[PDB]
Amino acid sequence: EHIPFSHTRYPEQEMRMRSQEFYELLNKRRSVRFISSEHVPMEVIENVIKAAGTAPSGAHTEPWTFVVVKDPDMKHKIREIIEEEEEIKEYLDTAPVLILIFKQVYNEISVSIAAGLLLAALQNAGLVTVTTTPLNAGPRLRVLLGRPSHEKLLVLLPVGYPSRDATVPDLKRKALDQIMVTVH
Amino acid sequence: EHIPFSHTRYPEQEMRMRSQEFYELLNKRRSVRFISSEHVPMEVIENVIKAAGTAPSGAHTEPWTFVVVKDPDMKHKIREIIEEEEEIKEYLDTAPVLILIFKQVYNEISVSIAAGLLLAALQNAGLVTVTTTPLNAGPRLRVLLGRPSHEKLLVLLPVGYPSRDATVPDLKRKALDQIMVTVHH
Ligand SMILES: Cc1cc2nc3c(=O)[nH]c(=O)nc-3n(C[C@H](O)[C@H](O)[C@H](O)COP(=O)(O)O)c2cc1C
Ligand SMILES: Cc1cc2nc3c(=O)[nH]c(=O)nc-3n(C[C@H](O)[C@H](O)[C@H](O)COP(=O)(O)O)c2cc1C
Repeated sequence: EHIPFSHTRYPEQEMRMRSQEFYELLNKRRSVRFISSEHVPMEVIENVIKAAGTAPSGAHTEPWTFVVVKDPDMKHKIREIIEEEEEIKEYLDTAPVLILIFKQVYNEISVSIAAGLLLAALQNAGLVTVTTTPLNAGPRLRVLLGRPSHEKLLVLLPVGYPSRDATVPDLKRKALDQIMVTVH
Repeated sequence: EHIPFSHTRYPEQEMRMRSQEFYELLNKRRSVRFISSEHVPMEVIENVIKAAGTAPSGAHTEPWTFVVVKDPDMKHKIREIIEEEEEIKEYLDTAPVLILIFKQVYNEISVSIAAGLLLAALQNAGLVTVTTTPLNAGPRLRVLLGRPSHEKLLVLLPVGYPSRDATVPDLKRKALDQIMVTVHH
């Protein structure tokens, strides 16, 4: 039931270096809302989901379902509902792949952490997306997509290469001194 | 306001390879509840937090605060409250560093995603932890730690090297076919 645990320990210098570079890698990440229609490899899609599946989960429930949508039609019907639920865009059609993460009713925290791992894994693999969380369209998408009662939509990520013409907003990230407080 | 966006595109082969290896790296991760007292570099601690700070955030609120506790005393007082809130362990003392992530009142999803990035970054840097989320001790820790009204505790992660004697439970992860469903037709 409890086995010894096998670690890979790096010399402090390399721990600094590995952590620096990883930071450098992720900081290049930006939500991209202009996504090419260009095929992306299914092996990479699978790999990032495998990555996301390595998340910790409250009580080890591993309560996540990763729904991969590729059918152009399905993607459009998804687009329609989302847009409909206001009620007071294009990437959902142009992206090659939709990944919707449903949680299986702490679960929400696990799943979202899993989404975090998913995001890192795309960045690390040369793909972009724009995280979104249309919880108001959740129900109708549960039904459209055939998901069972016990799944509720959490995150919807359109995945692909950026458009040759893509742009992002000129936004700056908080510096470290603005997000980290040390107790002495 | 809107600048062109600069991408690094890898040839498909390398995208496969990079994504495989990253998967291999993260899959080595396991919550470890036996943590050595051995100093860990502050530069690595800072780096993983910087990484966690790169998360996406609803409306770009970036609403996370990363409280680093190192004082042995402070860590103990934190331990006491947590244990007290049942009311029907040791790693919080033995770990060199506590990282508590508070959210600043979608925020909860952003922050948790950020925690995900934090977890990857520790794994990637040779450190372990055991994710936990003592929301019942949140209030008393807000006060103990001096955090302001608008912060609520979310995640508490004790960080360190595993114990020379550490063990984990023999748990298997769902295979891909168990967490991934493809829509065709
Ligand atoms: C939201 C959340 C809360 C958790 N709370 C605790 C906890 O209170 N105590 C604990 O030992 N582990 C806690 N964990 C860790 C899980 O028990 C651990 O991730 C699970 O056993 C899966 O094991 P693994 O992380 O090695 O894959 C929590 C994990 C998550 C995602
Ligand atoms: C929980 C969550 C929900 C989000 N929802 C949307 C959304 O509905 N539309 C959108 O364009 N971006 C959405 N985003 C992306 C954020 O707007 C984006 O991350 C933020 O502008 C920061 O920019 P960056 O990711 O490039 O750092 C969401 C992000 C998070 C974390």
